[PDB]
Amino acid sequence: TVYTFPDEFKLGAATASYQIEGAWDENGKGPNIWDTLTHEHPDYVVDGATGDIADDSYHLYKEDVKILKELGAQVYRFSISWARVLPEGHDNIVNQDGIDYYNNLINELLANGIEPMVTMYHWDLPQALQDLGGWPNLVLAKYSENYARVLFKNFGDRVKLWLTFNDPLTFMDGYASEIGMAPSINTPGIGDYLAAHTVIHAHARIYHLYDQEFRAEQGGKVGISLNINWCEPATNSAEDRASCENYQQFNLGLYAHPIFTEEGDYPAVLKDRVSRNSADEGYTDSRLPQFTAEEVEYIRGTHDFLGINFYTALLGKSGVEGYEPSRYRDSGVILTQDAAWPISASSWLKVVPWGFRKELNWIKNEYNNPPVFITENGFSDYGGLNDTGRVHYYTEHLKEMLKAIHEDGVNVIGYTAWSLMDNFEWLRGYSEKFGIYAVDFEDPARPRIPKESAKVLAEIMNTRKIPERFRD
Ligand SMILES: OC[C@H]1O[C@@H](OCCN2CCN(CCCN3c4ccccc4C=Cc4ccccc43)CC2)[C@H](O)[C@@H](O)[C@@H]1O
Ligand SMILES: C1=Cc2ccccc2Nc2ccccc21
Ligand SMILES: [Cl-]
Ligand SMILES: [Cl-]
Ligand code: NA
Repeated sequence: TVYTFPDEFKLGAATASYQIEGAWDENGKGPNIWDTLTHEHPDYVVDGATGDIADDSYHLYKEDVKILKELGAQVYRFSISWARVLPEGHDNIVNQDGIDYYNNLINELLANGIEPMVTMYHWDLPQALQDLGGWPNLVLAKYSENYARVLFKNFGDRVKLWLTFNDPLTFMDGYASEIGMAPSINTPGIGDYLAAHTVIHAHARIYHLYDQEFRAEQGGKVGISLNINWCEPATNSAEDRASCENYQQFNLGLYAHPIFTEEGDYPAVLKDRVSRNSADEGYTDSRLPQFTAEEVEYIRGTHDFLGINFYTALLGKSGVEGYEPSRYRDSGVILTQDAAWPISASSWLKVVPWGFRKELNWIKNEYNNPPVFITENGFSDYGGLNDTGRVHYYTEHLKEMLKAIHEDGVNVIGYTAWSLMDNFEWLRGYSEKFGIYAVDFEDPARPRIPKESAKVLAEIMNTRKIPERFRD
């Protein structure tokens, strides 16, 4: 039983637009902040790589569907490129080519028995909106509503699973470093919090829009995908446990407390630590923006499920470190990783499968067991088809998730592996491989070929259980 997926549980794979599509300026698509980063700052990216072509999924989407069908995916999670649909960011111009592309992909999926799950925003802000300041500028919340209206109107007759945002915890960091994630702006501890505030407002507007203009007719579900690492106390002390709770609240709670709790608002520890630090540093005003009571009420409850992106764990101990100002410093935890944990091709990603179970329990207890869809989980190597590390990563994480479901009563409702194929890995370019299908980026045809992990995942999806040879 503990090794069998619940009957209604949905299994599949995931991608993101800038990581796979290419066709960056084709057929009316406008420029986004990743076009800007990779074109103007190739020194920020391994090998000076760009997403100009990537997997060429703009042209090769039928090949993506073919491999999803081979895999036996029930659901395909992909994102829509805002600037492909609204090249100016604002909703004055709708690019028919973009509408046609996503309709073509959606229709191809449905014709092959695969359910689309659509992420509205996976990091590729139109440059015209970044030029207003991007996410720190609250005017983007209304622009995001207008973008979502276009998506619901055009695609919502066939798409019933939506994520507003993918991982704002990471993309807010684009406002916390001059050399980091797009748009690579150095306002740590100030502009990143403003970005979060706008994103939360935007999410809430999109959810209310769906309620008001679309839900009765379309009958779908709207969530948000949040990334979170497990944070294990470095020692069993109360003080180290406190630091791990700080981590959860500063990383997951930042977004989930306003939306998924009955109280709403930011977590108290976030408000209080930033208020105190801001006062101590001489600011008249806290660096953390505030919600009014009306806004707290508007934002809370804006969810039909919680998307979780889970990759790894950290150790947390009591203390403070980091630059002043920064969210890491504000969070009041000292973070490390255990040298004993298996490594990957990514410095940040260690293999800690039991952390996944711990995290799912933390979520269950904090948010009253919301339906959880695992929207990303995966592993990096530098290449190769005999990807035993990736196979072990998946089988262990799926086992731990299944224990969370069956032994712990966590309401996990689906899982999409990250990623369907090797793709443009942001600042890491093509140097880190997260796919279950390999892609030859030196071959203009970009063939997708299955790794051992794709074969094992196909076996899991077909049999609906963990094969015996991978059990404890
Ligand atoms: O990357 C795979 C997938 O990630 C996913 O983000 C979700 C996963 N992202 C979240 C953002 N994350 C940043 C991690 C910070 N990182 C460092 C920060 C600053 C300096 C140096 C560092 C080096 C090592 C570190 C060690 C310990 C902690 C943090 C470290 C990369 C993984 C994403 O949604 C997919 O699009 C993507 O393909
Ligand atoms: C991020 C900020 C830090 C600031 C100050 C002390 C320790 C830090 N932790 C880090 C270790 C390695 C890379 C980046 C880090
Ligand atoms: Cl201990
Ligand atoms: Cl066997
Ligand atoms: Na339209």
